[PDB]
Amino acid sequence: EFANYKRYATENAALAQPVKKEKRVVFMGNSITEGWVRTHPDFFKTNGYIGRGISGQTSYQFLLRFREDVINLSPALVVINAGTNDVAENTGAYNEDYTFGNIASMAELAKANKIKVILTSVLPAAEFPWRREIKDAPQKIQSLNARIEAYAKANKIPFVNYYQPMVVGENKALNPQYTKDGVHPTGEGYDIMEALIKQAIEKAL
Amino acid sequence: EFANYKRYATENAALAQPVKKEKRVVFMGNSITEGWVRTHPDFFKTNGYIGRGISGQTSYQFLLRFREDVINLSPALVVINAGTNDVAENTGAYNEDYTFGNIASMAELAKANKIKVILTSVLPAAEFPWRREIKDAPQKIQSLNARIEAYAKANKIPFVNYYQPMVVGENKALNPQYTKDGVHPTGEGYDIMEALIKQAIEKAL
Repeated sequence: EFANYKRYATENAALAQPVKKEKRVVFMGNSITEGWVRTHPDFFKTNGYIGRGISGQTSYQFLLRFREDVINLSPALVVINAGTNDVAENTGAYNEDYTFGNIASMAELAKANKIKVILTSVLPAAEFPWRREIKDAPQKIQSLNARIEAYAKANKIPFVNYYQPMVVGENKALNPQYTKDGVHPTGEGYDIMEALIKQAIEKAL
Repeated sequence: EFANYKRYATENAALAQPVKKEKRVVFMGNSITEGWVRTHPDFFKTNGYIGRGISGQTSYQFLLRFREDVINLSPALVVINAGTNDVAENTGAYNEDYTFGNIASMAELAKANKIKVILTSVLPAAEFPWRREIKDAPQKIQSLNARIEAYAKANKIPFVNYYQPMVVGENKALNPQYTKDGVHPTGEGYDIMEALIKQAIEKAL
């Protein structure tokens, strides 16, 4: 229930077993990844990328559905975007050790199953509209991102920094040019992300 | 909350960083493993084994606390006993693919972190006293055990079969000589388990 295996169960079963030449790519994420597919479906169709994002989910939920929504899809590569809802405390108090640990566990599971990994930055957010009591999201996001990047460097995992071209000001907000609500990217925001992730995927394969 | 990181958080933090010569061993399980430490504390003390069992937990909860209660303890080896509460439906409907997948994910995480793994049989149970509506626990336990054993054979992981010397009759019950409630082993039951697991641990190290 909690992991929401039901969301992609029918679609996973409907997916044919892949061949190595089709270079299957799976995107693991929350609303930023589920919304990516909804907003620019042609980016995923054109490039042969599979979206496995679920709105509101944390890295805890990602870890539990990781074997079903990634490993069992036999992809050549997985993109992992995780942490936004963890900092927003969607499933409990925020603990960087646990959230980072879940990202490292997913990276380790994918590599154990001979799947290439691309780690990514949690997008900047000055605050979360669904939980405005959290006042230190920029500090938490910045600390989690440096930990993800250091772990990626230590394990020769490509790290895609969506955060660096998307952040603005002292409050470390998501650039208003790329968002309307300060968390979710608009089409213009997704265009920045697309250029970076397409390039990193193509370099790895 | 759900994974119950709080149960062993203080004890994990209190554990000194190990040296390779101390051959740290961690036992991952449910009430059968938590009760093992309570009943025969000297077996764990004498052999330098660390118990990380939590009563009532399923493989879903094990997977979420696996990095904190196993990986971060830097053990030379982990023993995994998982499935009893999954068949008892303690956290949801029973799904062998998901439960087996969680055991395989834990085995893969441990091997990714250079930790040896010992996989084990779910103990026989004719029924669960806390959920007697489940009438097909013997079929489910037998199927999950053969899947665990086949996966262990395919990956050269030692498999410890507690089930085979402990099972009796057509209803595949836990031998009354080793239990009072039909699920939890008595001291005599634990003695069978101790001889098997001590031997397998010593052979692997």
